[PDB]
Amino acid sequence: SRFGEPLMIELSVFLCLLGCLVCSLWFLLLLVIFSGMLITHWIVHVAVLYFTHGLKTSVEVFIWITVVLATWVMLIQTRKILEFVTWTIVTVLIGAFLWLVKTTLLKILASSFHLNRFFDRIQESVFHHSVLQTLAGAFAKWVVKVYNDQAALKHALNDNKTAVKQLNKLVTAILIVMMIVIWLIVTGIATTKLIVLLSSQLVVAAFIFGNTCKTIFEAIIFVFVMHPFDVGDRCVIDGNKMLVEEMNILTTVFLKWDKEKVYYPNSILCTKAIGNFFRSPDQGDVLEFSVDFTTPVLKIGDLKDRIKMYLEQNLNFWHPQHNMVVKEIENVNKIKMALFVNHTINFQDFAEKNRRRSELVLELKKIFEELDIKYNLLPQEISIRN
Ligand SMILES: CCCCCCCCCCCCCCCC(=O)O
Repeated sequence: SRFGEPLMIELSVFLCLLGCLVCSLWFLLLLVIFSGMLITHWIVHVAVLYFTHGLKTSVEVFIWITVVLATWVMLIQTRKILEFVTWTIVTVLIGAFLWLVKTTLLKILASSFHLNRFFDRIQESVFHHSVLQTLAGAFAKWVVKVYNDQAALKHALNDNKTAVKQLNKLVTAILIVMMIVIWLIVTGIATTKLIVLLSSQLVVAAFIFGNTCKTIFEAIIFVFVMHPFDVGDRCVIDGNKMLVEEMNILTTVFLKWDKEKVYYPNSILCTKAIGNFFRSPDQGDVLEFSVDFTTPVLKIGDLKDRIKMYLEQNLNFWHPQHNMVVKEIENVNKIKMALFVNHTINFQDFAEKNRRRSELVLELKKIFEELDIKYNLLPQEISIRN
């Protein structure tokens, strides 16, 4: 596991000049320009940071084609051949448009997923590594924590890139297919019988792949929009405290307290209430106990006072705020009580939580012995027959 483990190449400038040289008069000059008009788009782009760098090339294609179609329209059985060509160009532009849309949406999703959530953890990681580099020119525990946190960020970053690439493949594939169909029908190539068969194929597919498409969509919303947890977070699902090992579109992989690896479908996880200790504020806890009904109220008062002193001597573990609650009188034999305390940590480090609680439980033991707090069973009257 990742967590829990024990020459032509640069001839474009020249090519562009050669293309310009192609005409100096007349009507076909725009058509000729199209052959190397990409250079013009590149220059326009130069003339025109995450989105900018990632999208400029998609924009260039879109506008490039737009111009080619516009000049084509204004340029002019060759009669039917040209109708065909015109529509082919239109289809190509539609394709580029959709391409641009697709790219944009994935860039938004991919970026906002992390940029608006853990920017600050990245900066903390950089800081500590700068410090380690400087130092090189409980210390060891600190050093290990710094490396483990960096690894966690690397894993989150890689899983996001992977998930986005998977989305990219699904969308690209459907986009390509629909563009083929669009081309065939707008150009007039497909005939009536072909339209009928394509129509049927789509309808049938709509049923077959219906649940699949819905499931993927819901999984995307769960993972990227709701985002109840990240990689490495300790989460609670139906009472199971589990560490998130990996996130994917269809599944989330978790490690149980005993490090069993669990594959948990997102289509199910989407309907559950999910806890997240990593994202929690300092967490609290409870120690329940019972005392005899005859315990003097003064000993109850001494118990409260002794507990307060303990907690105040250990402020690295406990917040000063606590409550002692008397809850119930059972028969006239038992008083049920509970101690409510506040930890100075959240429970991402579960073992540390238990160690601190364990000491508090032993302190309670000690206080009861010193104050002579006891619990007795009710007496039983016996009658003897011979
Ligand atoms: C149902 C159509 C495909 C869905 C999109 C591609 C896969 C999305 C990611 C899900 C996890 C599959 C890849 C990891 C498999 C493994 O554990 O080796």
